[PDB]
Formats: sequence, structure tokens, C-alpha cells
Amino acid sequence: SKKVNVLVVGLDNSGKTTIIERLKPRPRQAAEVAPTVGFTVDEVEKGPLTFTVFDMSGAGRYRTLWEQYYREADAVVFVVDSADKLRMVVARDEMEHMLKHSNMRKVPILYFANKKDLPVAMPPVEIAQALGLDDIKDRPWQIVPSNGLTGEGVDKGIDWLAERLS
Amino acid sequence: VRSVWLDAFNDPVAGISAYTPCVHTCNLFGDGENRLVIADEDRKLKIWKGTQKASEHPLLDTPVAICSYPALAVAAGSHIYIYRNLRPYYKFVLPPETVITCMDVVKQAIDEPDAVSCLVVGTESGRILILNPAGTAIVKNIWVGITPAMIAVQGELDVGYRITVAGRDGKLYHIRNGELSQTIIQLEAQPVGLVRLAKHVAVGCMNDVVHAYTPTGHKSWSLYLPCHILAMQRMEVTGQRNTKALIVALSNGEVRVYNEKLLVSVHVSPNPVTALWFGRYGREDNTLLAITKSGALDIKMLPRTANLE
Ligand SMILES: Nc1nc2c(ncn2[C@@H]2O[C@H](COP(=O)(O)OP(=O)(O)OP(=O)(O)O)[C@@H](O)[C@H]2O)c(=O)[nH]1
Ligand SMILES: [Mg+2]
Ligand SMILES: [Pb+2]
Ligand SMILES: [Pb+2]
Ligand SMILES: [Pb+2]
Ligand SMILES: [Pb+2]
Repeated sequence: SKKVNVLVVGLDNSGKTTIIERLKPRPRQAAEVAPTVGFTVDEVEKGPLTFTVFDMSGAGRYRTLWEQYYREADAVVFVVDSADKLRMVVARDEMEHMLKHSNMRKVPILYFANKKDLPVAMPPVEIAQALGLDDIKDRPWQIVPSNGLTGEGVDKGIDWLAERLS
Repeated sequence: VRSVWLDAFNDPVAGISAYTPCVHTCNLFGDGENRLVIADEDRKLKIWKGTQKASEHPLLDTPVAICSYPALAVAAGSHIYIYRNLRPYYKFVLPPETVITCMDVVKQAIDEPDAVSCLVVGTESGRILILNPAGTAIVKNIWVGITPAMIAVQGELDVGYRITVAGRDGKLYHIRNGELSQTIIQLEAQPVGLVRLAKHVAVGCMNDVVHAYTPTGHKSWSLYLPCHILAMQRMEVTGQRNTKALIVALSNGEVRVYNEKLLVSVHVSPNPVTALWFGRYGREDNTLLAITKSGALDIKMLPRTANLE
């Protein structure tokens, strides 16, 4: 196989932890998933690629830790709670601080507009406006609305990322 | 210098008509995501969650101020309707024949967020009442001569606690550990707002000057302002940054953030801001909630990496 590092960041309560579970085998999956504490290294295989996945906390306190993994990251999955319009700018700021950081290389970023299933959810196009994804012009990036409960769209995304990773 | 804030979200056509004391945020529904609580001039109690209005409610009287100890507790006339979670629960009333002028909270033990807390009431009669951690019973009654106009509670009820009291007679009284201090300050003009900062209290007198005062009486600094003070509020950032700032909104439309003496941020809201709240709202800890004279709801949030040094 081929081993790659995927950093999964994004604000707290976005469904970072849940989205990764839908990449785990149906029996391996967890019932209730709990607010990630500190961070977690997991593994996922997909085809000829084996993803070494770092699930960080997005809590205020822990946001300081993502920079610890920027240097190594080969791809980043950024997660946004599509119904949480309020903290959108905050997600933008953190996203920017990441891209700016001199350790985060020009690796593929896949943005999950997660929680597509909610009534108040923001549409992928209105989100990429807020985070200003349109301005990112040096990296492969792609936004993909998802439902992490069901795994709806998760495949669509990971597949995209793996295409950039080959 | 410039504005330190992040522009969260704005609703120009909210229907909100409250000044600082009737606005509050807490964890009503315990599910972590805090809600905005407003005792509007509509004699209505509007409730905001996230970025849209959740419920409106009808209110018996037009309300003085609302706090939380969680149970929202509106004060008006002589009643204090303690709703809780969020359905009616009590109608505690002042014993002698009294009207309420201002109300705030004291931490009972922990001096930590979401701790045991006890309601604190000023009455036009001239008493300050501290109540049971339940709210059921009056715990302390300290009588002081002047009419209370606004108050700031700094400390913890068991360890040590001080309350600074803005009298309508343009004077500052102090109460340390239940005992009423003899140090009384002659303010320059009538008090407009009163904030607890780090090592001292800040008054905004009507003549557009914020004064910083030590309980001993010392005048730490003075902020002389280009316009008129409409609202003042404590901005308490915890963490590595650990600063207890002061927010002033002026009728010229600017809102300024002072780190002790030093001006750290200024921005200008389209309309003069009549109510300021800074706290956790939603899932972000450092959020500036602003209610304009035009009834708009403006929400901003302090970046993780902003310095106030
Ligand atoms: N409606 C809906 N709920 C979701 C979705 N994804 C996750 N949730 C739930 O909403 C909450 C989000 O929890 P987490 O997945 O742990 O949030 P996180 O992104 O991992 O961030 P951390 O707090 O740092 O662990 C949990 O209740 C989730 O299981 C979704 O796609 N739709
Ligand atoms: Mg997580
Ligand atoms: Pb697939
Ligand atoms: Pb009011
Ligand atoms: Pb209050
Ligand atoms: Pb003054």
C-alpha cells in the first residue's frame, strides 16, 4: 500500500469525529460518538492508499494543537456544521490561520459541508462564499455536502481526495 | 486603532428594544449552545438561539432587568418572576411596602462559570438583598441610605465578595463581605454605567468620562470620550490572554475596547448601540452581542489569536 497523512480539522461539534466513523467498517463503527478529547490517531484503508487520520478537537482550548500536525499533513479534511451559520466566520478565521501557517503545505483540502440533512443547513455554494474558498487558488480543493450520520456523501468526498493523492 | 473583531452575523430588522440591563445570555436548555435573552420594551420577552428568533413571550409588566442563577429571573415593580427551564416557578416579592431599581448576581462558592449563584437585588427603599442559592429566601439585608442606580458584583459569596453601588445622588458606595464600607466617592456628574474590572470599578459619568476607582478610593485612570456614553460592559477574556477589558458604545456610533487604560479596538455600528453583552453565545466563548437603537441585532466574535496585550 501507500501511506498518507490526513488531518481532519474544523470547528467543534461539526461532525469531524462522526464523519471518520463512516469510513470505519460497519461492525467497527461506534453507536454514540463522544466529544473528541485532545485528539485521536486512527487508520482507514481505501484502495491502494492507507490514510493515517488525525481527528483533532475543534474546541476553543484545543485549537492550538492543529499546528502540531500541519508539517506532516498530506491532505486536510475541513468540516463545517452547515446549520451553524453563527460561527461561520470563526471557521473562516481558523481555516485562514491554517493555510497561512508556514508548516501547512499546499496539500489538497476537502471541505465537508456536513449536516446537509438539517432544515436550516447552509447550501454548499453559500458556505464556500463565507469561508471564501473561491480565493484559494494554489491547492486542489473541493466542497461536498454530507450527512455524517448516514455517511451520505462521505464516500463522494474521500474518493475525490484519494484521486488527488495518487 | 482598528477593529479587533470578527463580523459574525447581523439582523438589521430584529425587533429588539432593550438597553444593557435587560439583555443576557445563559445555558437555559443545558445543551451547551447558549441562548440570548431579552426583556424587550414590547412588554415581551424575546428569545434568540443561534441566528434566528426561537420564541417570543408575553410579559406582565415592562421589565427592569433580567439575570440568571439556570433560571431566568425578570424584575419589575415589586415582583420577580423566576421562570425556569423556561416555565413559571415563583413570584418572590420584597417584604416591606418596595420597588426594584437594579439586579445582579453573586457566585456563592466556586467563583467559576456555571457555579452555584445567588440573586442580588437593589430596592428604591435603599436595601441590597442577597438571596438563597435557591432564590427561595433572603440571606443578607444591608441597608444603605441612597437610591441604587446600578451595581457591580465582584468576587465569591463565601471566600470574599465586594459590591460597588452607584447611587442616583452621584455617589459611589462600597460593600465588602456583607459589611458596608465608610469610603464614599463624590462622582463628577450622574452615573451612566458601572463595570467591574480587574483591580477596580469603572463608572461612566454623564459628562462623558469613564473613571476607574479602587475600593479604597484611588483614581486609577480616566477615559475622556469624544461623544456620549450610551452603554458600558465588561469584556472578560479567559485563557492565555486573561484580560478584563471595558467596552463603551457612544451615541456617535463607535464601540471601543479598552484594556485597562489603553484603547484596543474601535468599530462603528450603523446605529448607536443601546445594549452590550459579551460572553458565550452559541458555541463561541468570546462573543459581542449588540442591540442598536434601530432595533438591530449585531453579533461579533474575538479571534482566537487577537492580542489586547
Ligand atoms: N443532523 C446531523 N447530526 C450530526 C451529523 N454529524 C454529526 N452529527 C451529530 O452532531 C454532534 C457532532 O458530534 P461530533 O462528530 O463528535 O463533532 P466533531 O466534529 O467530531 O468535533 P469535536 O467536538 O471536536 O469532537 C454529534 O451529536 C454528532 O453525532 C450530521 O451530519 N447531521
Ligand atoms: Mg472530533
Ligand atoms: Pb466510493
Ligand atoms: Pb427593557
Ligand atoms: Pb444581567
Ligand atoms: Pb466621570
